[PDB]
Amino acid sequence: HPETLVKVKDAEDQLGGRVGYIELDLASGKILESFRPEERFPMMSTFKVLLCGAVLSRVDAGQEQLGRRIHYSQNDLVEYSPVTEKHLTDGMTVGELCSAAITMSDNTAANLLLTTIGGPKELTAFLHNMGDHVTRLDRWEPELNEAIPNDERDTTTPVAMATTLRKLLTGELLTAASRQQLIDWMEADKVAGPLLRSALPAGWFIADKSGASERGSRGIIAALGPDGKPSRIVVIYMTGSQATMDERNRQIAEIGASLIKHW
Ligand SMILES: *[B]([O])([O])[C]([C]C1=[C]C(C([O])=O)=[C][C]=[C]1)[N]C(=O)[C]([N])C1=[C][C]=[C][C]=[C]1
Ligand SMILES: [Ca+2]
Repeated sequence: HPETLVKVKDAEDQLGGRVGYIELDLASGKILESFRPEERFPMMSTFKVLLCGAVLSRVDAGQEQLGRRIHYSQNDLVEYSPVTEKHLTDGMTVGELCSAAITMSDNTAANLLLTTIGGPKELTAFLHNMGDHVTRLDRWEPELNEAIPNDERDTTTPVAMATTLRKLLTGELLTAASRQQLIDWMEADKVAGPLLRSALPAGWFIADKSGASERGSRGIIAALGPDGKPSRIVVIYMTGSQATMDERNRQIAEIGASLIKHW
């Protein structure tokens, strides 16, 4: 419950590796505070929000339909696919795949969606085309979690991710309906309980997306605020440590407690 930047630096002291952090005012885009804002970190599963941003952009362009049903085989399944592995017969709609990728971190869902847009290179092009010249996706799930330092593959920076997330959620890039659908999926996140959500007071809004590598790395991106409306964006990444998952979770939770206390 220290001052937030103090807590972030403390988390890095305890974990080893690097911790990156930024808080943006949602309305203005103003940077409120940051630590290692321009350094690269692996996105891990946080990329799944950007992926669904690209899918929605295609919907807005009349090139995709959220209701379109996709079928796949057992051979398409990769690890960490809790939703898709249950629909080998009936398949899933594009919208259902985005819900699964975002709310359950479903990897096969993400890969199927990557296929719809033309792969990691096209996600990167989508990002470049909306003004993010930093964030890059190079690999599919699960290889994108490899997190080699000093590998620039599959990385973002706290400020690039925060800025891009803000544009996807509030900008004129997506239609109002699509911006709302994206934040709705994030609001319905099911797997980030131990992170920022654990520090969230009653009545607050949060829409988020977490990510993990087996070893060394963790992250979360979020739009949150009091009184049922988001008012800030928070991005936290960690990488390059030997910290346990429990330790990584705890530090993010404590960073969350600090940023709430000192809101
Ligand atoms: B993702 O981080 O690219 C993916 C799926 C995953 C997400 C989350 C989360 O908090 O959203 C937690 C765990 C896994 N990561 C992986 O596929 C990675 N190989 C992995 C798998 C299991 C546990 C840790 C990392
Ligand atoms: Ca340090």
